[PDB]
Amino acid sequence: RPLVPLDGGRFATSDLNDLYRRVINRNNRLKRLLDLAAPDIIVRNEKRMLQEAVDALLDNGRRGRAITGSNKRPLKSLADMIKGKQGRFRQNLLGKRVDYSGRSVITVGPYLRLHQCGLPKKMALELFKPFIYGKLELRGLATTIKAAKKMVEREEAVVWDILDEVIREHPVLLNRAPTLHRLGIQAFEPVLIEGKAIQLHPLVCAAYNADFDGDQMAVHVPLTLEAQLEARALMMSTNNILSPA
Amino acid sequence: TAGTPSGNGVDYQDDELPVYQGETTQSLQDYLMWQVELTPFTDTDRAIATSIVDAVDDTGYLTIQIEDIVDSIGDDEIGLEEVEAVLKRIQRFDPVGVAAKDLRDCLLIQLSQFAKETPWLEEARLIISDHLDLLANHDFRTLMRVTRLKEEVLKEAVNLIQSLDPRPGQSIQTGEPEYVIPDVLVRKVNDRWVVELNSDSLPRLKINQQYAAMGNSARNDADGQFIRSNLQEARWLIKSLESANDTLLRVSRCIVEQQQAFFEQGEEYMKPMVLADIAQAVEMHESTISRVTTQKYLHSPRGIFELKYFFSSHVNTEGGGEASSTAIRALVKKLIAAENPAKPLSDSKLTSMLSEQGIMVARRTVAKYRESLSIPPSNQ
Amino acid sequence: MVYSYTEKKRIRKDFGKRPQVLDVPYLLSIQLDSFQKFIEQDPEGQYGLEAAFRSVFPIQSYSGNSELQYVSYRLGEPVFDVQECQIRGVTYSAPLRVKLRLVIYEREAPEGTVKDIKEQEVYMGEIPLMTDNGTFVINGTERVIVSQLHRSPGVFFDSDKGKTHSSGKVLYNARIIPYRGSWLDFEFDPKDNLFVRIDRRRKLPATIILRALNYTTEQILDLFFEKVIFEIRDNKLQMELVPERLRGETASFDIEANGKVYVEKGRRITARHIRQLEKDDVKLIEVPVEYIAGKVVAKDYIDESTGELICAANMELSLDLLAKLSQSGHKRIETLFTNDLDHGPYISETLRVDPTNDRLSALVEIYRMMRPGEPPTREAAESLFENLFFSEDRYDLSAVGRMKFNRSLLREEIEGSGILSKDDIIDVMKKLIDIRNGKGEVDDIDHLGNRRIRSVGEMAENQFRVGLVRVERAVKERLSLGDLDTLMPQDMINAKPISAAVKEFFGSSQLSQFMDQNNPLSEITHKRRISALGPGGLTRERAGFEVRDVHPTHYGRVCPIETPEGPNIGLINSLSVYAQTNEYGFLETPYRKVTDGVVTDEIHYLSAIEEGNYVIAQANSNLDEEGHFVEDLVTCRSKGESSLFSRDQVDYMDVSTQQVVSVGASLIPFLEHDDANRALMGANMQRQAVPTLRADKPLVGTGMERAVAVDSGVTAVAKRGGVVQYVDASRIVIKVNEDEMYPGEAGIDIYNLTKYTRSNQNTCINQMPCVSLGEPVERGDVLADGPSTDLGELALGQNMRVAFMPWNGYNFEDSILVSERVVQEDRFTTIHIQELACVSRDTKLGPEEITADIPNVGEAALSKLDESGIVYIGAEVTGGDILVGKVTPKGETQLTPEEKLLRAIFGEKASDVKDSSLRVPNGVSGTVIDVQVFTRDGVEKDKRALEIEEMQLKQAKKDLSEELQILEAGLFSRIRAVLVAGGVEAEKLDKLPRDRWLELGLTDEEKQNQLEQLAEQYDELKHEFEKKLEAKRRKITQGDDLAPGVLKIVKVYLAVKRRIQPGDKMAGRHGNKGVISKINPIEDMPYDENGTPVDIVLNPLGVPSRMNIGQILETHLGMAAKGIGDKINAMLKQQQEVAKLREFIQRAYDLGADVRQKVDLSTFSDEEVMRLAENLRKGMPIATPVFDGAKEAEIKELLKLGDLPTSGQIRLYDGRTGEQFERPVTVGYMYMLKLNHLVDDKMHARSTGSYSLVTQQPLGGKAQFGGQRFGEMEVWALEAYGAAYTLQEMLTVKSDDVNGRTKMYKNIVDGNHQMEPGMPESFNVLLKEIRSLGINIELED
DNA sequence: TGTGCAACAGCATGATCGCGGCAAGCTGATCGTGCAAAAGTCGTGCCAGC
RNA sequence: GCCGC
Ligand SMILES: [Mg+2]
Repeated sequence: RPLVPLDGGRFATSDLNDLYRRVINRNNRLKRLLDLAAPDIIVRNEKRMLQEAVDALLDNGRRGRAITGSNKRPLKSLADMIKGKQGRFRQNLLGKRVDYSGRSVITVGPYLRLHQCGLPKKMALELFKPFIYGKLELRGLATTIKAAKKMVEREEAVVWDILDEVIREHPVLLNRAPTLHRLGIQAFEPVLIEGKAIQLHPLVCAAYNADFDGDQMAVHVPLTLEAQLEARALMMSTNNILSPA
Repeated sequence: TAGTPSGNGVDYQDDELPVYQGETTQSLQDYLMWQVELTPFTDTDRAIATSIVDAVDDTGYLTIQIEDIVDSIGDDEIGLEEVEAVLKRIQRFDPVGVAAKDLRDCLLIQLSQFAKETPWLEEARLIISDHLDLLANHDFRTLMRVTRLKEEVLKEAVNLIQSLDPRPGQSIQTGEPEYVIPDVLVRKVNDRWVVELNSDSLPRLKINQQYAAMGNSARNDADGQFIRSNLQEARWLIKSLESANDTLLRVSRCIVEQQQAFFEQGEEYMKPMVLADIAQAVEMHESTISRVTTQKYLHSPRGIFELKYFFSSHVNTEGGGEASSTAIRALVKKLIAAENPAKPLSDSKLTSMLSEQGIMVARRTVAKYRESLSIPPSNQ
Repeated sequence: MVYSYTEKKRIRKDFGKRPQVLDVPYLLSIQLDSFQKFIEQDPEGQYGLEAAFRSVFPIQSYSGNSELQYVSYRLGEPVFDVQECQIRGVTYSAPLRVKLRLVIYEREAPEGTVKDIKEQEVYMGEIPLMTDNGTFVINGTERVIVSQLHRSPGVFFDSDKGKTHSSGKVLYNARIIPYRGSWLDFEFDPKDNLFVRIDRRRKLPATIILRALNYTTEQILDLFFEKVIFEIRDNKLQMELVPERLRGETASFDIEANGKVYVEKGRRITARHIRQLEKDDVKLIEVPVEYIAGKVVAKDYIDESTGELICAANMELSLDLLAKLSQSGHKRIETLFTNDLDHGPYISETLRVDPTNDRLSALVEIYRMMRPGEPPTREAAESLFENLFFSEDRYDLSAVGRMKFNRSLLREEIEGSGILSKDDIIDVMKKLIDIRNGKGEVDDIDHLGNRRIRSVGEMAENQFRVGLVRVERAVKERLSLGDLDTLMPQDMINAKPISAAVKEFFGSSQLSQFMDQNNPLSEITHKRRISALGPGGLTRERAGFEVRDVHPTHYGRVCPIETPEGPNIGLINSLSVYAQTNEYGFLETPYRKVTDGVVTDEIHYLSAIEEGNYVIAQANSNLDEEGHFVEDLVTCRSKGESSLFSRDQVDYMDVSTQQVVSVGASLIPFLEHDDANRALMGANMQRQAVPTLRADKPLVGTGMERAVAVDSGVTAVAKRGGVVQYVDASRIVIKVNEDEMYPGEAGIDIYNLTKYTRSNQNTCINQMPCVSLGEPVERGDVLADGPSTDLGELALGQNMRVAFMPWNGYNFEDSILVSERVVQEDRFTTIHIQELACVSRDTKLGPEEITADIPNVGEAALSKLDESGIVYIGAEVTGGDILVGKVTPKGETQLTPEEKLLRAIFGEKASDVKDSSLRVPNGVSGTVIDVQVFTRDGVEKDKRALEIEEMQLKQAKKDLSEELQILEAGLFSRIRAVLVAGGVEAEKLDKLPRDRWLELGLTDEEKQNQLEQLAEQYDELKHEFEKKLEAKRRKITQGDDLAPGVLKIVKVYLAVKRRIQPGDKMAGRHGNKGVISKINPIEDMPYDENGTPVDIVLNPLGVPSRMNIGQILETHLGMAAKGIGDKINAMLKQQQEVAKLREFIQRAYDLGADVRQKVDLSTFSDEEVMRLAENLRKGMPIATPVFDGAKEAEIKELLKLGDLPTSGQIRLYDGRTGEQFERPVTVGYMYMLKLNHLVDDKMHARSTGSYSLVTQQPLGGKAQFGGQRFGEMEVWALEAYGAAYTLQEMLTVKSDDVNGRTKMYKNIVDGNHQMEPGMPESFNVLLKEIRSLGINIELED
């Protein structure tokens, strides 16, 4: 529940911390006033206000109106954090942003085989950077990881030769954004091309519900012996020819 | 405003329940531990590497001793012989020369990784770095005789030495926080130098507190009336903010009226303003005013940005009445700066000159002022 | 005369066929009219801040014998123009000055004064001003303000569709909307009882609000129901006859008229029996006593004997009660109608619901119900009721609201009070009651006669008022504590609230946003845009299907084509090309009056109701020479429908077919051959086109390109054009004709053409001259064209030679196959300009300095830096090159011996100062174009800055000295003429300067009058010019008042060229979009018999399933146009004599089937014919209006005149094999656009970067190096495949496993490929969040 | 024949309402107090190095 | 606000 920083050195308290501060302030004031033998009316008012503050902290907007912040929108409470589409269950878990991922516009490749796809060579060398580092250090071109990183940053020709071997036998996954069915993402053997657009086989367009008027796809790399095999044995385009409907 | 800077880049987490979340950043130790993970090390070697990487400063130097590293491990067969080997392995990382014991170590490690055919590598590998470093710090006129070499070759040997990186490991460091100042108290120049308080936002907080708390209370959807739940909380918030603003404004006003001499004409016209001097002016305790003036900053056309600077309680037993050392310090800086190429500036001579000017200051008092931000120009 | 100078250069061949009654409007007048009615003052309080000032002022403190009298206001002169404001990043505004007087009234003398201080005007706030194009430069941006379409204040009746209770019961409600204040509701429950919902509170019956107006139930009964008199005298108990009301009833007994039987008992009721009874004049007749049993007494009859009486109104009568009333002497008994045939039981039931019968009781009831807090004390309720409605300040219907209110209730008067009276609520309730009874009908809420428009002026006025009211509040208090010495500026001027509210509205508002600057047309569409959202509007989810539908009243007001697609469909609209707004604020469209059988050229503007009332003919109905319809039966619109009517029946005629098409849609040729939903796509995609290196006119147009190009303000238009004197790539100077001039000082026209500059979308806006030298120029001519404009015509794409065929799968789906000749010729190449800024601010360590020297940086990075430390103008920068060198100081006061050693060997700073410099971001390649150093007042001026100052002042004097030179030349000519009149030395006089010592004195009159006056004028002119130049110079060099922290700002501009590439998206203007699939070498493209290859290959399969027939017609017409241009080019190559070239041009221009455009080269200059021929050498620019354009036969005869096949299909050969294709392939010319979607701006790949602190998951989006989101459906697909290990590697490591990420990276570098998965941090965050509640959640073992 | 019980209609409240991507767009903190208690610092005088 | 559905 970290507070948000501001220009200079100022810090702004998040809506979670505001509820805690309100609860603590009310509790402290009630505790101090209870030792002073105050009249029962003020004590009852303080107890009710503390109960309301706790209720607002646990679930804002329940039993009354919702406490709002500087702007006229309710403060996010503990319950506003575990429920709904923006909650952890639907946002952070069951769905997650992942590394080794790419994206660009798709074009058509009619020279392509069914199991092949055209991958821009600029996307690769980034999606496969650890593999390139490993091959560079294995072949004696780079002794330290720093040397391999510097060599990749300069993009010498031997780095392109190493990249081609990395892409020699490693399947890749392409996915289109509204994945109604598992045909939404399919496995392919990447073919390195000069350009900035992914080349897609025309026979899988219907299954993807894709056309070449501005659609984009995402790219994912299965960096595991098990994941590579699963992509080759279960998710390749040449595997799923009949619709499972 | 004649010209306005473009808005700085900002971000906030959208479509996420814990709003603004955060962002990870890479530091020197984070980038060094990344390299440790990707080099072939044993378990004990990895432990030693983590131990000595934790001790690397922001400059990338090794603040703790090697013997202290050996002590920290407290493990048999982990003597300094292997700690040194792991240390050299770590020193040969991407910021070459990082995690070095001292300045000589940085230069020696940096010079090790070269073509070995550099025109003056061996001339400056050990002769200048590993020996007579203090001579290179000085003019090194006698160093030519010491190393049995002409001054001409040394003229570029020291050039290579300077070409070597002074403090490696602060290059990878980012530095996003500029630590800019909003200058809560802008003051301007008028016929009497009026002062003002900006960034109060008290009316802004008042309006928002109204529209939220008093807005909910006035909204008659809820039964009864919420005249005490939040209506008498917004009032307390406004009162607290206004009280703080008034106290700050009054204190800054007293400081400005007392130190108007600083802003007018030359800067070094500070009176030795003690906390009690403003405490009596505002008829309030010094401690409350002190806490107030600890980190509050004022915007000056020429003056420094800092309330605490004006206090300078430095009566210094000056000839006529009293004076301030900060003004005396500026005077000493100006006098020492404008001298002959020899520039004696002897602490006795400087004190005598100051006393002749009318500042009865001890001979050693001037020395501490000079050593605060300068070095004696061959006064020894 | 017939054609203007700019239009004689290249004349479009219009295909016309219908004369135009009126021309097209500016299209940006709306914004201009609104803001002019806002800032401009008015002698009345009708318009201008004047109305708000009169609404608030005068203000007086309570019992303060003090007043604030307001007199006039004035707007100051802006300190910067639009250009300097836009380059400096400030707001273009003006200072507001208002004069007011303070008068002190005498306390001792009633209504008397003792003091009156009328000090000068006071300053509050700054009013942003709109430019000549209708935009607001605030903080150096463009920020158009969009108009809003909301519900007009007034009264509205609805029925909630009659499906609420599932019983088939239709529930009718009435509603009152004011401009500001609380709302009022009247509803019907399924039990048919009046309910009042005040301010959306709980339902309350109408009797309490009825009684709160001092209405007694008896009085209410008479008003609510018509009463009937029952007379019981001498036991006869006669009944008054009302035959009109007695329509449907059953005769319980025999009815006799004057002792004669009229209607028998149970006799069938017939309109005939009622008429017979009415014909016979009959007095009161007796009735059965039992019948009165069901009647309800209306009044409260009093007993003359005792005070006891039957006051129980809304109650029936008993048999024993009859004896009581007979004994009391009640001869006549008043009862209400009690009839249910058309009328019904209302009000009385609501009276039975609630027993409160006193004004105080009703007031306390409403106070308790609306405010559930403390009970009132006869004063809180009394005050609250006044606050709710009919309060001068709290509640106000606008003049529009009052007009609508009176119109809905059928009142003759239009004007009235802004607050509702007692009679208004009575009339609303009566109308609502009558609506259920059968009379009247429910109104449409989506009818355009119920929807009003608010523009920028009215919203600005509303915001100004809130600032006024806010400031007025604070003003009232200090009058109580204000002494006579107090002055208006000291009377709580409070400039803060007014300026705060104004800047809040103008800067951060829903309807305030950046103007789209991709094209001039896109800016025009944004300027003429109508939104249903906003503060007073409706939210997106709160909208429904019927709100977003096309209404029949949308005909000539909003185009039914242009609208966004996904979420905002039907909620954002555009004005039709001819539409205009009413003074009240209702949309209007023009029609031509029809008198007898002939239409007249007089034009009337009719709102939705006005158009519905009359029979309006169609635009495409044929007419005669005298104006009479050729065909008797004509098609018209009568009332939301269409059918055949006689010509005399028509009362109005549509002015133009385009009347129903938006300006953006007006630009689609052959629109009527395109699907409306598909056309929507073409109109939307037309505004995303980016201007290319060179503008190219459309070969096929509609004739609206000139209006859009000129009215957008993108070009330079001669305001008072005379003759062009000097031309340059940056300046145009025009010598104004002497036929019109301003006396004194003469004058010339200076135009500073805009060079390359950034737009809001990072494109380039540039202007190039169209005139050469010594060219005559008329008023309104185009001198220089801006981005995507060609000789004053909108030119937003390029003309491509296209074949419609499949080519080996490279145009599969919507793919586009492009030749290499397109790339080589730099067509579809754009310039993109970016802005980077660096600011230096003082820090706790110290000031932040900008210097060329940088610690720990090699000489290579400083190669391109200036002495100050800035990249040289014209430098080419890539990657992470350094633009501005900046160093921030570090904090250190303890000098360690090593630190002293470091300072000894290295520089004094020893690199203590950190490096915070402006470097080019990765992926950004740019060339230094413009540096804009700004310096604080007092600090040392930057070394580069003086150069900018020198360029500024040099340009200032260069463009300032021209008028001085002309004026001094005129003075010299006058002096020479005077000396010629007497003592002329001719060349001897001309050789000696100063007029040869003013030619001595010569005659006494010349010396005393001529020479003396000439010398005086010379000296005065020289002094004035020197003063003006000095003032300009002093203005140029001035300290920049910056933010208190800010010390220096440096701005750097980069320019790049975008090469066309396959991943790029292209489109035509018929909804046909696609991305490039391949760039083909020139020898591979299909070619015709002459060896000319095509540029583009398009798939034929995209046409028939899209119904894009305008594609094919445009292609055929472009082929014809290029054929005519080819013939002209061939004639020009062989240098044929002008006569036959003129003959061929004439033959081509007058082709068609009775087209209106008449052009004859006979009145054309011989040289002008040559110039026109060279201008249309590439092709003839045809123009086909939207719904009245070219036909197939006309296209075919144009093809014949061009010597081309009539079918539009030619023989093509394969470029790779040389074989002829079997079928003929269509080849022609089509206008193709390049849209703002690029692979470079849409290519991203990440391996590993930064992660969110919460959930330990990678960030999202490019420009942040994020990862692609693996959503829920992706995980469902992986589960369906059965790929468990792929899913585990996506869900755990490589996402949120902090240790798993590093372990996997190390394994991959080692070539192991083993996941070793752990537990995600998001689940730990969830466990902590749940435990932070009262719930204990744990992991068992 | 008047009475008590169980089934039902009307109303109020709660919960839910697709998926990816790109822009432009931005929040503050308060006492205070006097008081000794404690820590800290400044002007001044020491002895050791040149 | 826009793009792909
Ligand atoms: Mg598509």
